[PDB]
Amino acid sequence: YEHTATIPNVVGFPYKAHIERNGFSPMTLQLEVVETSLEPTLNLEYITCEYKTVVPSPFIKCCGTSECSSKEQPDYQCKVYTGVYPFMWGGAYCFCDSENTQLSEAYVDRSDVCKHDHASAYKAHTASLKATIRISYGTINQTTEAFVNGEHAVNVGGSKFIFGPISTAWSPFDNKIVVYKDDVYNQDFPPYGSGQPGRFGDIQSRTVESKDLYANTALKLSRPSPGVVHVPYTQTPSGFKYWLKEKGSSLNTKAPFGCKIKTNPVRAMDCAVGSIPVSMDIPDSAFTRVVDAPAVTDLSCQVVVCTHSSDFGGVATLSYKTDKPGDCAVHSHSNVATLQEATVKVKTAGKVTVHFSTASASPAFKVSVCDAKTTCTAACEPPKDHIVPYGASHNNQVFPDMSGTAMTWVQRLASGLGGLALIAVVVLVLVTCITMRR
Amino acid sequence: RIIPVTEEGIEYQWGNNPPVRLWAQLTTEGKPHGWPHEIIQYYYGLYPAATIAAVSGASLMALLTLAATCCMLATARRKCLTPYALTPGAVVPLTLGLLCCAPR
Repeated sequence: YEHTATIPNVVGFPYKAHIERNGFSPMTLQLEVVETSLEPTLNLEYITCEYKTVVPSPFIKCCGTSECSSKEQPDYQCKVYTGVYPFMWGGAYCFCDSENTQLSEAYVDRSDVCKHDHASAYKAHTASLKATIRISYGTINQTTEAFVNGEHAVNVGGSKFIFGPISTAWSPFDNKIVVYKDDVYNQDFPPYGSGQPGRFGDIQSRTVESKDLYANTALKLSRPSPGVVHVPYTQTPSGFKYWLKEKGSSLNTKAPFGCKIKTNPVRAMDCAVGSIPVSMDIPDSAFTRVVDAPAVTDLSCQVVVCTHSSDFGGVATLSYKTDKPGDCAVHSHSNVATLQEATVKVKTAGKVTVHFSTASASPAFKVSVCDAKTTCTAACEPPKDHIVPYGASHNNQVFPDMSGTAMTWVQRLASGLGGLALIAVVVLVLVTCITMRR
Repeated sequence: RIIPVTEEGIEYQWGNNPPVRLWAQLTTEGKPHGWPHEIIQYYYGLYPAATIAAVSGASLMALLTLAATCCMLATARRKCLTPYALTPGAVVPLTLGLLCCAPR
Protein backbone atom coordinates (compact mmCIF):
# COMPACT_ATOMS: atom_id res chain seq x y z
CA TYR A 1 0.00 0.00 0.00
CA GLU A 2 1.79 3.09 -1.29
CA HIS A 3 1.31 6.44 0.42
CA THR A 4 3.32 9.65 0.10
CA ALA A 5 4.11 12.71 2.19
CA THR A 6 6.59 15.59 2.19
CA ILE A 7 8.24 16.36 5.53
CA PRO A 8 10.20 19.58 6.19
CA ASN A 9 13.97 19.12 6.27
CA VAL A 10 13.87 20.56 9.80
CA VAL A 11 15.61 18.66 12.59
CA GLY A 12 13.31 17.79 15.48
CA PHE A 13 10.19 19.08 13.72
CA PRO A 14 7.91 16.05 14.23
CA TYR A 15 5.91 16.01 11.00
CA LYS A 16 2.80 13.83 11.21
CA ALA A 17 1.57 11.84 8.20
CA HIS A 18 -2.05 10.67 8.15
CA ILE A 19 -2.99 7.50 6.24
CA GLU A 20 -6.67 7.02 5.42
CA ARG A 21 -6.56 3.47 4.06
CA ASN A 22 -10.20 2.91 3.19
CA GLY A 23 -10.47 -0.60 4.63
CA PHE A 24 -9.04 0.33 8.03
CA SER A 25 -9.18 2.83 10.85
CA PRO A 26 -6.89 5.79 10.01
CA MET A 27 -3.38 6.00 11.44
CA THR A 28 -1.03 8.91 12.09
CA LEU A 29 2.71 8.38 11.66
CA GLN A 30 5.22 10.76 13.22
CA LEU A 31 8.33 11.35 11.09
CA GLU A 32 11.00 13.29 13.00
CA VAL A 33 14.36 14.10 11.42
CA VAL A 34 16.95 13.30 14.10
CA GLU A 35 20.03 14.18 12.03
CA THR A 36 21.01 15.12 8.52
CA SER A 37 24.48 14.87 7.00
CA LEU A 38 25.23 16.52 3.65
CA GLU A 39 28.57 15.09 2.55
CA PRO A 40 30.36 16.38 -0.57
CA THR A 41 32.32 14.21 -2.96
CA LEU A 42 35.90 15.45 -2.48
CA ASN A 43 38.79 15.32 -4.96
CA LEU A 44 42.13 16.23 -3.37
CA GLU A 45 44.01 18.83 -5.39
CA TYR A 46 47.14 19.11 -3.21
CA ILE A 47 48.62 19.35 0.30
CA THR A 48 50.09 22.53 1.77
CA CYS A 49 52.24 22.97 4.88
CA GLU A 50 55.09 25.05 6.26
CA TYR A 51 58.34 24.84 4.33
CA LYS A 52 61.75 23.94 5.71
CA THR A 53 64.70 25.89 4.27
CA VAL A 54 67.87 23.77 4.15
CA VAL A 55 70.99 25.93 4.49
CA PRO A 56 74.14 23.77 4.84
CA SER A 57 77.46 25.04 6.09
CA PRO A 58 79.11 27.26 3.44
CA PHE A 59 81.77 25.55 1.34
CA ILE A 60 84.51 28.15 1.76
CA LYS A 61 87.39 27.26 -0.59
CA CYS A 62 90.56 28.91 0.68
CA CYS A 63 93.31 29.58 -1.89
CA GLY A 64 91.31 28.51 -4.90
CA THR A 65 88.00 28.76 -6.71
CA SER A 66 84.79 26.74 -6.91
CA GLU A 67 81.84 26.38 -9.26
CA CYS A 68 78.13 26.07 -8.55
CA SER A 69 75.93 23.45 -10.18
CA SER A 70 72.21 23.04 -10.79
CA LYS A 71 70.29 20.49 -8.72
CA GLU A 72 66.84 18.92 -8.98
CA GLN A 73 65.64 20.45 -5.71
CA PRO A 74 62.72 22.83 -5.05
CA ASP A 75 63.45 26.58 -5.17
CA TYR A 76 67.13 25.64 -5.09
CA GLN A 77 69.51 28.62 -4.98
CA CYS A 78 73.28 28.46 -5.33
CA LYS A 79 75.86 31.21 -5.90
CA VAL A 80 79.65 31.48 -5.61
CA TYR A 81 80.97 34.65 -3.96
CA THR A 82 84.54 35.62 -4.86
CA GLY A 83 86.97 37.53 -2.66
CA VAL A 84 85.80 36.32 0.76
CA TYR A 85 88.18 36.44 3.73
CA PRO A 86 86.29 34.84 6.62
CA PHE A 87 87.42 35.01 10.24
CA MET A 88 86.78 32.17 12.64
CA TRP A 89 87.13 32.56 16.40
CA GLY A 90 90.90 31.94 16.32
CA GLY A 91 91.80 34.05 13.30
CA ALA A 92 91.32 34.32 9.54
CA TYR A 93 90.14 31.06 8.01
CA CYS A 94 92.08 31.46 4.73
CA PHE A 95 95.76 32.21 4.25
CA CYS A 96 95.04 33.76 0.85
CA ASP A 97 93.81 37.30 1.45
CA SER A 98 91.42 37.52 -1.54
CA GLU A 99 91.95 34.34 -3.58
CA ASN A 100 89.01 32.60 -1.86
CA THR A 101 85.36 31.85 -2.59
CA GLN A 102 82.29 30.91 -0.57
CA LEU A 103 79.78 28.57 -2.19
CA SER A 104 76.45 29.58 -0.64
CA GLU A 105 73.69 27.04 -1.22
CA ALA A 106 70.10 26.86 0.02
CA TYR A 107 66.90 25.08 -0.96
CA VAL A 108 63.33 24.55 0.26
CA ASP A 109 61.90 21.30 1.61
CA ARG A 110 58.68 19.98 3.10
CA SER A 111 58.82 20.50 6.87
CA ASP A 112 59.45 17.48 9.08
CA VAL A 113 55.98 17.59 10.70
CA CYS A 114 54.07 18.14 7.44
CA LYS A 115 53.06 14.51 8.02
CA HIS A 116 50.99 15.89 10.91
CA ASP A 117 50.29 19.63 10.44
CA HIS A 118 49.10 20.25 6.87
CA ALA A 119 46.09 21.69 5.05
CA SER A 120 44.47 19.65 2.27
CA ALA A 121 42.96 21.56 -0.67
CA TYR A 122 39.90 19.87 -2.19
CA LYS A 123 37.33 20.31 -4.91
CA ALA A 124 33.88 19.66 -3.45
CA HIS A 125 30.95 18.63 -5.64
CA THR A 126 28.00 16.25 -5.98
CA ALA A 127 27.04 16.17 -2.31
CA SER A 128 24.99 13.25 -1.00
CA LEU A 129 22.58 13.88 1.87
CA LYS A 130 22.00 11.18 4.49
CA ALA A 131 19.34 11.66 7.16
CA THR A 132 18.53 9.88 10.41
CA ILE A 133 14.74 9.59 10.70
CA ARG A 134 12.68 8.51 13.71
CA ILE A 135 9.58 6.58 12.65
CA SER A 136 6.81 5.96 15.13
CA TYR A 137 3.28 4.57 14.82
CA GLY A 138 1.23 2.36 17.11
CA THR A 139 3.60 0.16 19.12
CA ILE A 140 6.54 0.88 16.78
CA ASN A 141 9.01 3.60 17.79
CA GLN A 142 12.34 3.31 16.02
CA THR A 143 15.23 5.34 14.59
CA THR A 144 16.74 4.52 11.20
CA GLU A 145 19.32 5.96 8.81
CA ALA A 146 18.44 6.45 5.15
CA PHE A 147 20.13 8.07 2.19
CA VAL A 148 17.83 10.89 1.06
CA ASN A 149 17.36 9.76 -2.53
CA GLY A 150 14.45 8.13 -4.32
CA GLU A 151 16.20 4.78 -4.09
CA HIS A 152 17.26 3.63 -0.60
CA ALA A 153 14.23 1.89 0.85
CA VAL A 154 14.65 1.15 4.57
CA ASN A 155 12.66 -1.29 6.70
CA VAL A 156 10.88 -0.24 9.90
CA GLY A 157 8.72 -2.82 11.68
CA GLY A 158 7.89 -4.38 8.32
CA SER A 159 7.09 -1.03 6.73
CA LYS A 160 9.36 0.21 3.96
CA PHE A 161 10.17 3.90 3.55
CA ILE A 162 11.85 5.73 0.68
CA PHE A 163 12.99 9.25 1.57
CA GLY A 164 12.90 10.84 -1.86
CA PRO A 165 15.43 13.19 -3.40
CA ILE A 166 16.00 16.34 -1.36
CA SER A 167 14.06 19.20 -2.94
CA THR A 168 17.16 21.35 -3.50
CA ALA A 169 20.68 21.24 -4.91
CA TRP A 170 22.06 23.64 -2.29
CA SER A 171 25.16 22.90 -0.23
CA PRO A 172 27.29 25.26 1.89
CA PHE A 173 30.59 24.04 0.39
CA ASP A 174 31.85 26.05 -2.56
CA ASN A 175 33.49 24.29 -5.49
CA LYS A 176 36.93 24.77 -3.91
CA ILE A 177 37.43 23.76 -0.28
CA VAL A 178 40.37 23.89 2.12
CA VAL A 179 40.21 21.36 4.97
CA TYR A 180 42.40 21.70 8.05
CA LYS A 181 41.91 19.38 11.03
CA ASP A 182 38.45 20.15 12.46
CA ASP A 183 37.82 23.16 10.18
CA VAL A 184 36.63 23.66 6.61
CA TYR A 185 37.15 26.85 4.60
CA ASN A 186 35.55 28.17 1.43
CA GLN A 187 38.73 29.31 -0.31
CA ASP A 188 39.69 29.79 -3.97
CA PHE A 189 43.12 28.25 -3.48
CA PRO A 190 45.56 28.57 -6.40
CA PRO A 191 46.02 25.55 -8.71
CA TYR A 192 48.88 23.11 -8.19
CA GLY A 193 52.02 24.59 -9.70
CA SER A 194 50.60 28.12 -9.42
CA GLY A 195 51.08 29.14 -5.78
CA GLN A 196 52.77 32.44 -4.96
CA PRO A 197 55.26 33.38 -2.22
CA GLY A 198 53.83 34.11 1.22
CA ARG A 199 50.30 33.17 0.18
CA PHE A 200 48.52 29.87 0.77
CA GLY A 201 50.08 27.19 -1.38
CA ASP A 202 53.53 28.74 -1.74
CA ILE A 203 54.63 25.11 -1.49
CA GLN A 204 52.33 22.40 -2.84
CA SER A 205 52.36 18.60 -2.75
CA ARG A 206 49.96 16.37 -4.67
CA THR A 207 49.81 13.97 -1.71
CA VAL A 208 51.35 13.83 1.75
CA GLU A 209 53.58 10.94 0.64
CA SER A 210 54.51 12.55 -2.70
CA LYS A 211 58.26 12.76 -3.21
CA ASP A 212 57.95 15.73 -5.58
CA LEU A 213 57.26 19.23 -4.28
CA TYR A 214 56.43 22.54 -5.91
CA ALA A 215 57.96 25.49 -4.08
CA ASN A 216 57.84 29.22 -4.89
CA THR A 217 59.03 30.97 -1.72
CA ALA A 218 61.12 33.76 -3.31
CA LEU A 219 64.32 32.41 -1.74
CA LYS A 220 67.29 34.59 -2.72
CA LEU A 221 70.87 34.38 -1.48
CA SER A 222 73.01 37.43 -0.79
CA ARG A 223 76.78 37.95 -0.35
CA PRO A 224 78.46 36.90 2.92
CA SER A 225 79.14 40.12 4.94
CA PRO A 226 82.85 41.13 5.07
CA GLY A 227 84.64 38.88 7.61
CA VAL A 228 81.82 36.48 8.58
CA VAL A 229 80.92 32.83 7.71
CA HIS A 230 77.10 32.95 7.57
CA VAL A 231 75.31 32.16 4.21
CA PRO A 232 73.03 35.23 4.34
CA TYR A 233 69.63 34.79 2.53
CA THR A 234 66.15 36.35 2.25
CA GLN A 235 62.88 34.47 1.84
CA THR A 236 59.17 35.25 2.12
CA PRO A 237 57.78 33.79 5.37
CA SER A 238 55.71 30.63 5.06
CA GLY A 239 52.34 31.32 3.45
CA PHE A 240 50.81 28.47 5.47
CA LYS A 241 51.93 30.05 8.76
CA TYR A 242 50.44 33.30 7.46
CA TRP A 243 47.19 31.56 6.48
CA LEU A 244 46.87 29.93 9.93
CA LYS A 245 46.42 33.39 11.45
CA GLU A 246 44.65 34.95 8.45
CA LYS A 247 42.04 32.13 8.26
CA GLY A 248 39.49 33.86 10.41
CA SER A 249 36.71 31.63 11.70
CA SER A 250 35.82 28.54 9.68
CA LEU A 251 32.70 27.69 7.68
CA ASN A 252 31.24 26.18 10.88
CA THR A 253 30.60 29.77 12.04
CA LYS A 254 29.46 31.14 8.66
CA ALA A 255 27.44 28.49 6.80
CA PRO A 256 23.85 29.46 5.89
CA PHE A 257 20.75 27.63 7.13
CA GLY A 258 22.37 26.85 10.46
CA CYS A 259 24.52 24.04 9.09
CA LYS A 260 27.08 22.55 11.47
CA ILE A 261 30.29 21.67 9.63
CA LYS A 262 32.41 18.67 10.60
CA THR A 263 35.44 16.95 9.12
CA ASN A 264 36.55 13.32 8.83
CA PRO A 265 34.50 13.07 6.62
CA VAL A 266 33.76 16.65 5.51
CA ARG A 267 30.02 17.09 6.04
CA ALA A 268 27.40 19.74 6.79
CA MET A 269 25.14 18.50 9.59
CA ASP A 270 21.56 19.51 10.34
CA CYS A 271 21.05 22.06 7.55
CA ALA A 272 17.48 23.41 7.59
CA VAL A 273 17.10 23.71 3.80
CA GLY A 274 14.32 22.30 1.60
CA SER A 275 12.01 19.35 2.17
CA ILE A 276 12.12 15.56 2.03
CA PRO A 277 9.55 13.50 0.08
CA VAL A 278 8.57 10.21 1.71
CA SER A 279 7.15 7.06 0.12
CA MET A 280 5.50 4.79 2.70
CA ASP A 281 4.54 1.13 2.32
CA ILE A 282 2.64 -0.02 5.41
CA PRO A 283 1.65 -3.64 6.20
CA ASP A 284 -1.83 -4.78 7.17
CA SER A 285 -0.55 -5.64 10.67
CA ALA A 286 0.05 -1.93 11.36
CA PHE A 287 -3.58 -0.86 10.88
CA THR A 288 -6.64 -1.86 12.90
CA ARG A 289 -9.86 -3.13 11.33
CA VAL A 290 -12.89 -0.82 11.24
CA VAL A 291 -14.80 -3.49 13.17
CA ASP A 292 -12.35 -3.09 16.07
CA ALA A 293 -12.07 0.72 15.97
CA PRO A 294 -14.48 3.04 17.83
CA ALA A 295 -17.38 4.47 15.81
CA VAL A 296 -16.53 8.10 16.61
CA THR A 297 -19.47 10.20 15.40
CA ASP A 298 -20.97 13.70 15.69
CA LEU A 299 -17.49 15.12 16.30
CA SER A 300 -17.41 18.84 17.10
CA CYS A 301 -14.67 21.31 17.99
CA GLN A 302 -14.38 24.27 20.35
CA VAL A 303 -11.17 26.23 20.98
CA VAL A 304 -10.43 27.02 24.62
CA VAL A 305 -7.53 29.42 24.00
CA CYS A 306 -5.18 30.24 21.15
CA THR A 307 -1.86 32.06 20.99
CA HIS A 308 -0.06 32.08 17.66
CA SER A 309 3.21 31.37 19.49
CA SER A 310 6.12 29.15 18.46
CA ASP A 311 5.12 26.46 20.97
CA PHE A 312 1.79 24.57 21.03
CA GLY A 313 0.02 27.76 22.10
CA GLY A 314 -3.51 26.64 21.17
CA VAL A 315 -5.85 24.33 23.09
CA ALA A 316 -9.05 22.77 21.75
CA THR A 317 -11.72 20.50 23.19
CA LEU A 318 -13.18 17.93 20.80
CA SER A 319 -16.54 16.33 21.61
CA TYR A 320 -18.07 13.26 20.04
CA LYS A 321 -20.22 10.18 20.33
CA THR A 322 -18.62 6.76 20.49
CA ASP A 323 -19.81 3.17 20.86
CA LYS A 324 -16.73 1.89 22.71
CA PRO A 325 -13.58 3.20 24.38
CA GLY A 326 -10.48 3.04 22.25
CA ASP A 327 -7.68 4.91 20.52
CA CYS A 328 -8.19 7.09 17.44
CA ALA A 329 -5.71 8.68 15.09
CA VAL A 330 -6.03 12.47 15.13
CA HIS A 331 -4.72 14.86 12.49
CA SER A 332 -5.04 18.44 11.28
CA HIS A 333 -5.83 18.49 7.56
CA SER A 334 -4.55 22.06 7.12
CA ASN A 335 -0.99 23.33 7.42
CA VAL A 336 -2.22 26.46 9.24
CA ALA A 337 -2.17 24.45 12.48
CA THR A 338 -0.11 21.44 13.56
CA LEU A 339 -1.30 19.21 16.39
CA GLN A 340 0.98 18.09 19.21
CA GLU A 341 -0.37 14.55 19.63
CA ALA A 342 -0.75 11.91 16.94
CA THR A 343 -3.31 9.74 18.78
CA VAL A 344 -6.05 10.42 21.32
CA LYS A 345 -7.90 8.09 23.69
CA VAL A 346 -11.65 8.03 22.99
CA LYS A 347 -14.02 7.40 25.90
CA THR A 348 -17.74 7.44 26.63
CA ALA A 349 -17.17 10.70 28.52
CA GLY A 350 -17.51 12.02 24.98
CA LYS A 351 -14.99 14.86 25.07
CA VAL A 352 -11.21 15.22 24.99
CA THR A 353 -8.67 18.01 24.56
CA VAL A 354 -6.12 18.52 21.78
CA HIS A 355 -3.23 20.98 21.55
CA PHE A 356 -2.08 22.75 18.39
CA SER A 357 0.37 25.38 17.16
CA THR A 358 -0.45 28.07 14.61
CA ALA A 359 1.06 31.23 13.12
CA SER A 360 -2.11 33.05 12.01
CA ALA A 361 -4.49 35.48 13.70
CA SER A 362 -7.45 33.22 12.85
CA PRO A 363 -6.82 29.73 11.48
CA ALA A 364 -9.67 27.56 10.26
CA PHE A 365 -7.99 24.16 10.22
CA LYS A 366 -10.04 20.96 10.28
CA VAL A 367 -9.33 17.86 12.36
CA SER A 368 -10.36 14.23 12.39
CA VAL A 369 -10.76 11.79 15.26
CA CYS A 370 -10.89 8.42 13.56
CA ASP A 371 -13.32 8.63 10.63
CA ALA A 372 -15.17 11.71 11.96
CA LYS A 373 -14.40 15.21 10.66
CA THR A 374 -14.90 18.68 12.12
CA THR A 375 -13.65 22.23 11.53
CA CYS A 376 -11.93 24.27 14.26
CA THR A 377 -12.15 28.07 14.07
CA ALA A 378 -9.89 30.02 16.43
CA ALA A 379 -9.30 33.64 17.42
CA CYS A 380 -5.56 33.64 18.14
CA GLU A 381 -3.86 36.43 20.12
CA PRO A 382 -0.19 37.33 19.61
CA PRO A 383 2.48 36.08 22.01
CA LYS A 384 3.97 38.54 24.50
CA ASP A 385 7.44 36.96 24.85
CA HIS A 386 9.59 38.46 22.10
CA ILE A 387 12.31 35.79 21.88
CA VAL A 388 12.40 32.06 22.65
CA PRO A 389 15.10 29.37 22.75
CA TYR A 390 13.28 27.06 20.32
CA GLY A 391 12.13 27.05 16.72
CA ALA A 392 8.58 27.36 15.46
CA SER A 393 6.37 24.27 15.79
CA HIS A 394 4.03 25.69 13.12
CA ASN A 395 4.36 25.97 9.34
CA ASN A 396 4.42 29.81 9.45
CA GLN A 397 1.22 30.13 7.39
CA VAL A 398 -0.05 33.54 8.53
CA PHE A 399 -2.89 34.47 6.16
CA PRO A 400 -6.18 34.55 8.11
CA ASP A 401 -9.21 32.55 7.06
CA MET A 402 -11.93 34.36 5.11
CA SER A 403 -14.22 33.77 8.11
CA GLY A 404 -11.77 35.68 10.31
CA THR A 405 -12.39 39.20 11.55
CA ALA A 406 -9.93 40.99 9.24
CA MET A 407 -11.29 39.16 6.20
CA THR A 408 -14.86 39.68 7.42
CA TRP A 409 -14.21 43.43 7.40
CA VAL A 410 -12.52 43.15 3.99
CA GLN A 411 -15.54 41.21 2.69
CA ARG A 412 -17.98 43.78 4.12
CA LEU A 413 -16.08 46.72 2.59
CA ALA A 414 -15.58 44.98 -0.76
CA SER A 415 -19.21 43.86 -1.06
CA GLY A 416 -20.39 47.33 0.00
CA LEU A 417 -18.35 49.14 -2.63
CA GLY A 418 -18.95 46.53 -5.33
CA GLY A 419 -22.68 46.46 -4.61
CA LEU A 420 -22.82 50.24 -4.96
CA ALA A 421 -20.80 50.01 -8.19
CA LEU A 422 -23.22 47.39 -9.56
CA ILE A 423 -26.13 49.65 -8.60
CA ALA A 424 -24.47 52.47 -10.55
CA VAL A 425 -23.91 50.07 -13.48
CA VAL A 426 -27.55 48.92 -13.49
CA VAL A 427 -28.74 52.55 -13.34
CA LEU A 428 -26.42 53.60 -16.18
CA VAL A 429 -27.53 50.63 -18.32
CA LEU A 430 -31.23 51.34 -17.77
CA VAL A 431 -30.72 55.06 -18.46
CA THR A 432 -28.77 54.32 -21.66
CA CYS A 433 -31.52 51.92 -22.77
CA ILE A 434 -34.36 54.38 -22.13
CA THR A 435 -32.38 57.24 -23.71
CA MET A 436 -31.72 54.96 -26.67
CA ARG A 437 -35.43 54.32 -27.20
CA ARG A 438 -36.02 58.08 -26.99
CA ARG B 1 26.20 44.05 21.97
CA ILE B 2 22.76 43.97 20.32
CA ILE B 3 22.02 41.06 17.98
CA PRO B 4 19.20 41.46 15.40
CA VAL B 5 16.96 38.40 15.74
CA THR B 6 14.40 37.57 13.05
CA GLU B 7 11.86 34.75 13.15
CA GLU B 8 14.51 32.71 11.32
CA GLY B 9 16.61 33.14 14.45
CA ILE B 10 20.28 33.53 15.26
CA GLU B 11 23.10 31.45 16.61
CA TYR B 12 25.67 33.20 18.79
CA GLN B 13 28.77 31.87 20.53
CA TRP B 14 30.69 33.62 23.30
CA GLY B 15 34.25 32.45 23.90
CA ASN B 16 34.70 28.73 24.37
CA ASN B 17 31.08 28.22 25.45
CA PRO B 18 28.82 26.11 23.22
CA PRO B 19 26.73 28.13 20.74
CA VAL B 20 23.26 29.31 21.74
CA ARG B 21 20.33 29.62 19.32
CA LEU B 22 17.42 32.05 19.70
CA TRP B 23 14.31 32.77 17.60
CA ALA B 24 12.02 35.81 17.59
CA GLN B 25 8.30 35.21 18.08
CA LEU B 26 5.49 36.98 16.19
CA THR B 27 5.04 39.69 18.83
CA THR B 28 3.18 42.78 17.61
CA GLU B 29 1.75 46.00 19.05
CA GLY B 30 -1.80 45.92 17.66
CA LYS B 31 -4.95 43.90 18.30
CA PRO B 32 -5.88 41.30 15.64
CA HIS B 33 -9.63 41.33 16.47
CA GLY B 34 -10.09 45.00 17.37
CA TRP B 35 -11.45 47.86 15.35
CA PRO B 36 -10.06 48.09 11.77
CA HIS B 37 -7.20 50.44 12.61
CA GLU B 38 -6.14 48.11 15.43
CA ILE B 39 -5.98 45.29 12.87
CA ILE B 40 -3.85 47.46 10.57
CA GLN B 41 -1.62 48.20 13.58
CA TYR B 42 -1.48 44.45 14.35
CA TYR B 43 -0.34 43.32 10.87
CA TYR B 44 1.94 46.40 10.54
CA GLY B 45 3.70 45.34 13.76
CA LEU B 46 4.71 41.86 12.51
CA TYR B 47 4.64 42.72 8.74
CA PRO B 48 5.41 46.47 8.22
CA ALA B 49 6.16 46.87 4.47
CA ALA B 50 3.52 44.32 3.37
CA THR B 51 0.77 46.00 5.47
CA ILE B 52 1.66 49.48 4.07
CA ALA B 53 1.54 48.07 0.50
CA ALA B 54 -1.67 46.05 0.97
CA VAL B 55 -3.44 49.04 2.55
CA SER B 56 -2.18 51.42 -0.15
CA GLY B 57 -3.32 49.04 -2.90
CA ALA B 58 -6.74 48.37 -1.39
CA SER B 59 -7.43 52.03 -0.57
CA LEU B 60 -6.43 53.05 -4.11
CA MET B 61 -8.81 50.41 -5.49
CA ALA B 62 -11.47 51.76 -3.10
CA LEU B 63 -10.99 55.30 -4.42
CA LEU B 64 -11.05 54.05 -8.03
CA THR B 65 -14.28 52.08 -7.49
CA LEU B 66 -16.00 54.95 -5.63
CA ALA B 67 -14.94 57.36 -8.39
CA ALA B 68 -16.34 54.93 -10.96
CA THR B 69 -19.68 54.87 -9.10
CA CYS B 70 -19.67 58.68 -9.11
CA CYS B 71 -18.77 59.00 -12.80
CA MET B 72 -21.39 56.38 -13.76
CA LEU B 73 -24.21 58.01 -11.79
CA ALA B 74 -23.14 61.41 -13.15
CA THR B 75 -23.18 60.06 -16.72
CA ALA B 76 -26.64 58.57 -16.12
CA ARG B 77 -27.94 61.86 -14.69
CA ARG B 78 -26.42 63.92 -17.52
CA LYS B 79 -27.65 61.64 -20.33
CA CYS B 80 -31.12 61.61 -18.76
CA LEU B 81 -31.41 65.38 -18.23
CA THR B 82 -29.76 66.48 -21.51
CA PRO B 83 -33.00 66.40 -23.59
CA TYR B 84 -34.78 68.55 -20.98
CA ALA B 85 -31.84 70.96 -20.72
CA LEU B 86 -31.52 71.50 -24.48
CA THR B 87 -35.22 72.11 -25.14
CA PRO B 88 -36.11 75.83 -25.05
CA GLY B 89 -39.77 75.59 -24.04
CA ALA B 90 -39.45 73.05 -21.26
CA VAL B 91 -38.18 72.29 -17.76
CA VAL B 92 -37.36 69.02 -15.99
CA PRO B 93 -40.64 67.43 -14.84
CA LEU B 94 -41.67 67.69 -11.21
CA THR B 95 -41.08 63.97 -10.55
CA LEU B 96 -37.74 63.49 -12.31
CA GLY B 97 -36.33 66.80 -11.08
CA LEU B 98 -36.16 65.49 -7.51
CA LEU B 99 -34.69 62.07 -8.31
CA CYS B 100 -31.92 63.26 -10.65
CA CYS B 101 -31.55 66.56 -8.73
CA ALA B 102 -32.29 68.82 -11.68
CA PRO B 103 -30.75 72.32 -11.56
CA ARG B 104 -34.23 73.88 -11.25
